[PDB]
Amino acid sequence: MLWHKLPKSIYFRRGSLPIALDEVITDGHKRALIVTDRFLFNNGYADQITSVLKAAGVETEVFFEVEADPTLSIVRKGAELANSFKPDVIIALGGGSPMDAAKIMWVMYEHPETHFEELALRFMDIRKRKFPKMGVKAKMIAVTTTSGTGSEVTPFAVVTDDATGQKYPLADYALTPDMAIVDANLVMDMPKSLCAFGGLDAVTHAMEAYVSVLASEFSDGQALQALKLLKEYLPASYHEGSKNPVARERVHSAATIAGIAFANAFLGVCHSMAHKLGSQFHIPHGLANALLICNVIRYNANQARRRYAEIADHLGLSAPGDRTAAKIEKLLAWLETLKAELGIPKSIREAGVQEADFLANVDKLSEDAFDDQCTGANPRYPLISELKQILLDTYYGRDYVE
Amino acid sequence: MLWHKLPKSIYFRRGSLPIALDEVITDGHKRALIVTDRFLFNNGYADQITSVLKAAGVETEVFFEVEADPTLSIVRKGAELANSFKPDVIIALGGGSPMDAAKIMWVMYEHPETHFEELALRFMDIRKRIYKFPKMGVKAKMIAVTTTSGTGSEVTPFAVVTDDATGQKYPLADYALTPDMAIVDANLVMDMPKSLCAFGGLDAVTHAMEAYVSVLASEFSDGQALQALKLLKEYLPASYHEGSKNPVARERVHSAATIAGIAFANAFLGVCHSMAHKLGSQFHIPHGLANALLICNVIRYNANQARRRYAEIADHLGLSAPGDRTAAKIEKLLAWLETLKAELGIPKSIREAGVQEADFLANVDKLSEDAFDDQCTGANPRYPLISELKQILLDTYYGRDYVE
Ligand SMILES: [Fe+3]
Ligand SMILES: [Fe+3]
Repeated sequence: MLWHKLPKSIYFRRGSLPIALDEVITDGHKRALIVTDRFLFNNGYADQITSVLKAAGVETEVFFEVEADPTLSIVRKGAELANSFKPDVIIALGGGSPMDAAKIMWVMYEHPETHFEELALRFMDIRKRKFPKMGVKAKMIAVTTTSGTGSEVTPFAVVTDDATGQKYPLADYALTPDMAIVDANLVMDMPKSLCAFGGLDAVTHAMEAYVSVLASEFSDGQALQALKLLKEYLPASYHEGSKNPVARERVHSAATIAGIAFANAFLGVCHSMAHKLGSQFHIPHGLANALLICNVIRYNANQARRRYAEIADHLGLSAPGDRTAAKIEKLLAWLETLKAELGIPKSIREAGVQEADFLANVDKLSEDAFDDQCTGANPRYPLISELKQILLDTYYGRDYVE
Repeated sequence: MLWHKLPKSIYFRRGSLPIALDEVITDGHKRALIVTDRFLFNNGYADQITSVLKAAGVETEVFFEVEADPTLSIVRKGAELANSFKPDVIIALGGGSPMDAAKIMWVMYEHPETHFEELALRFMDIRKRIYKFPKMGVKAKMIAVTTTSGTGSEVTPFAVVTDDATGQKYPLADYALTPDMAIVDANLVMDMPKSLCAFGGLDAVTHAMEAYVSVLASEFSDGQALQALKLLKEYLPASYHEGSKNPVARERVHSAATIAGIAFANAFLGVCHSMAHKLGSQFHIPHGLANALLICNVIRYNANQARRRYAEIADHLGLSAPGDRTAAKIEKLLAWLETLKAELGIPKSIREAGVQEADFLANVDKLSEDAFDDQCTGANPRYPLISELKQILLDTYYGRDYVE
């Protein structure tokens, strides 16, 4: 049996934020905790939420100390703030890090009796087994400011234990936000690199969700629609920025639609390896995926290859009388051209990772990627040896070949 | 602002019903009211639910008196049973009639003080309102288990009920009526006769077709409308011809009808449903057959921006050729639909559907006016004249293609 599980409400288009918040007000919420990071707090993004809520007599508090990774110490501090402030709605504001952090703060607030590493142990991934009851003390709203991680519609969160550096993925549909707000007025200032990295992150989400062993007829159409929107609007969004708000808005929705797909179909080894590259070498998550995705397609295309050919057909990249190999070659050629015009380097070496450093860690990276939660959904069951070959090829800029 | 609003949980594929019901049990529900019709009760469909729930110590009650249309007297009786039995979950089982009836029983149970009167008038459609729908989901959550493929009502905010005493129909629309969970288990549709398979499938085709060209279509509904159409193109003929011998085709079409529901729950429909409603109530034509008879002429009408969208559907379904322009792509979309109708045994005209000429001519003016006022008209990409709806109805009665 399969499922399609999403927030009850996803509000989108420019200007949806104040209208969605009016529903929060009319639903009777009186105490709102905003969870965000320092850049977004400092640059007025939290004010866009708190001004509307305060005008209606809602009490507000802002926790702005989440950084680039959700850490256990920061999550505990935010949960302690919730315990004292007692919100009846938590509003995550930002990219993947604040939204993921807010999900775990929410659990700890709803269930102060539970120890995190308890939860970390039992709810590592989606399977049948129960998650503690959520949404009694507070509802969860996610407001995304990049285009994007899709975390505003997913059951996933990761937090790093400061003391050990160990990452703990959590996954349960009780962590899916109650409402997602996708308002492109919040992304018109994104710099080019963040536009590129978030957009290729979204491409990767939809690509991995489409060929995942858990792909379904309920996820497939959203995955393909996300890819079509990104093909058609991501270059203009990157090049033109705020001068083309429609392109910015289309990509903002596309990243959420990719989230809808992978929230239910999950991902694959491109994310498994991207996680390890990013954390070891401090490469942005979207850049790591951009560097790996074409070799992962080459790897999975040896059924995934039929599915990749369908994506090429959907994106208008195929010609009359192409058979599968030629269609996949055209899908890869489109991705390499997209990466190039978005300023993505051609190798991890050209991303700034330098040779002795990479060879010292490549075996640990391969082993850890194998153990990553996203590996189980990949259409090809990997050998550690093979993940190492992909990583090396991607380091030196070679196409993966068997 | 646009939206994408659905049940929190949709469970699907063969065998999904017992797994979905285990979440109902582990969520702590102890009293379940099943709402269905007599055919489904008598043929063991309700047993598939109650056996699982009772084995877990959930108390169950089954209301099986829903008729072919939700009627106000039956809805009131089901609400009174709810008032006495006090369920903490209502489980609708069936096609559109039980699922729509259950939504209204739910309202009356949550809010017995409210006058149905009132609700029917204030909440006829989705719009911006100072006054909000009464709070739902306090006494009970709502689960919808669909047994046709299908109306999509398991994911929509819509319900209609007929006043027996007057014959007046009351459409209701609010996202507080959207079920909390939809269950789409094709083990419940393997015995559907050919005609129910055909009518339900072309209803689903029509939902997805109208949702795609609606003025409220969005990037969040568009991909689901296209996926529904693709699944229906690829599996509805085999589902119809082969039935239970091809469970994958029955299962694909069952998901496709729900996926079409996702699209039109959010993007709404158009004048094909407007006119089909009026054919159905006046001449007692099944809903999916009425839509099947009209959709091709509604496309011809809307294609006079709708024509570009229809061409995109033809491209998506693999129906266009190299160097086709818009007009040719739409012609190929229409040719595919006509061939699908023919092989599903759909008649070529309303006349061959059993309505005779004198009765049709006597009511066609009222039908055209009533269809215009139908709430599905507002989403149609072409704002109609009553004059034009009348022409479509006459052309469809006599089996002519609509031409401008
Ligand atoms: Fe990602
Ligand atoms: Fe319908």
